[PDB]
Amino acid sequence: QCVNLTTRTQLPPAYTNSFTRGVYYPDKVFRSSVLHSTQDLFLPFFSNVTWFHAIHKRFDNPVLPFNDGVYFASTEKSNIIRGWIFGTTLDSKTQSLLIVNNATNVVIKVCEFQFCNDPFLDVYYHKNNKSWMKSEFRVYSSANNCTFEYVSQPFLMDLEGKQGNFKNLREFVFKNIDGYFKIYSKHTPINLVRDLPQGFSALEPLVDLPIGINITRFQTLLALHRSSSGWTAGAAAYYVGYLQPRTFLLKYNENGTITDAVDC
Amino acid sequence: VFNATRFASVYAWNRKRISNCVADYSVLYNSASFSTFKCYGVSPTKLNDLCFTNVYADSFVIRGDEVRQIAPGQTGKIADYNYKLPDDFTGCVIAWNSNNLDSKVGGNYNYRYRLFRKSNLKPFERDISTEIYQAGSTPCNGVQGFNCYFPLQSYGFQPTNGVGYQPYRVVVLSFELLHAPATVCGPKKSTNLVKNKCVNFNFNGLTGTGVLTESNKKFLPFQQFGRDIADTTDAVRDPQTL
Repeated sequence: QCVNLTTRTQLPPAYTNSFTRGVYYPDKVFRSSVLHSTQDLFLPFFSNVTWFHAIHKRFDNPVLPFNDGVYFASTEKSNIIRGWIFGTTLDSKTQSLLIVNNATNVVIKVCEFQFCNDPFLDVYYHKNNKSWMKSEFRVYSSANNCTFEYVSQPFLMDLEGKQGNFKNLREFVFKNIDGYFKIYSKHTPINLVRDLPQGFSALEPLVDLPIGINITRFQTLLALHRSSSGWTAGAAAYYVGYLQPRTFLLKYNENGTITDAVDC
Repeated sequence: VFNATRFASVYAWNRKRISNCVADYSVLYNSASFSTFKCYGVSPTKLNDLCFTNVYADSFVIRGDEVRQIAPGQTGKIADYNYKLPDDFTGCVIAWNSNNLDSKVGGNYNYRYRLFRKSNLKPFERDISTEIYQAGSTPCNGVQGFNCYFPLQSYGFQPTNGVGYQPYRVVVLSFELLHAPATVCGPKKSTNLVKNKCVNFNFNGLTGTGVLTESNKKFLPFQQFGRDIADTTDAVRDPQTL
């Protein structure tokens, strides 16, 4: 709880460029063979994002301000991203939100949480019998005063590590409007070296949470493994960005999907 | 909650949070499973038309003479020392005769009540404290004695007790609408669909008049309705079917 990772090394927040990233479907309206103009919280094109990573001598789990909204992107292999921590004070003094994936269901709860200085989930003893099963929970010591609970449908997540190019890509958008948390998700395979690939993708709605709480800061949950300050991390890279109220031109095709966007 | 076998003690009364679901009170209203049903400020028909953020169901058992003591802004053994309804209470009160169930031979001590308290409780307040009631100036030392009374007491529920002393299951529904998004809502009755005719249609939160015909358009799984170049709705997706 109060123990900090020994292997974790502090590093400066290097920045990288994003191409079109941050575009999403604003609403549920269907439109086809038309060009629509709308203003909302977006990630400007050709903007600068932050470069974070986790590996067996540098590990990054910094606190970041939520502001109005943020854009997250991660290139995954073992699905090292375990969730996110959302809260104002990040303590039991207020109601905090935890979006976590246990590899079975997606657990989303709003309670009074005991905050750990460096929350994570460890996994022990891979060797033969590859395991990859959650054991220690450092996310929170205890919880109470729960005003919300949600559990997704059962599913099987593969946590086995992979080699070569990153086989998984997850780009999410997190924002709060009128007490409604909006989550937009997109997953597509890519061939990448570093930074971000040049291309267009339109994010789709995942879930809608009418929680109605204020989030001034957030963290990114990561999974650690070793064959609790001596754990190690696998090679991964994730990104964070700040959304701005920018107007885009969303070009709709005959099928209704966005072909391309243009920043005014 | 209304049909549950046993409840918590009155001073301990169980607060059952009903959130994020549909609440249909027309079934319980027409179920004829209750002895008396009385609402304050809102009828059960209106409840099915409204959305409430948190619905707290207060369940507990009391004697007959104590049932008349539950109203918004009143006093009594239940009101002052156990549970009181605020003056603005919009909810309903429902009761039924459990004498054949919650009463035992020789008395039922599973249910208890607070007979004494150093002051009066506020509405929506629950106090389980066992602190001895001190009537006089003599310190009670946490025990009963001269000018000292043990406030917690047990009911005498028995199958042979009189109507006034027979146990009744009192479910007080506390309806609180807050600034947070309203979760609990009442049932909204859908009707049959008609096509190839001029009609006035209401679909979810949209309305309009026109002829509805099956088209070849395909909405994405998350897209309920389309619009035209003019931002007018040219199509819709059935909320029930696909």
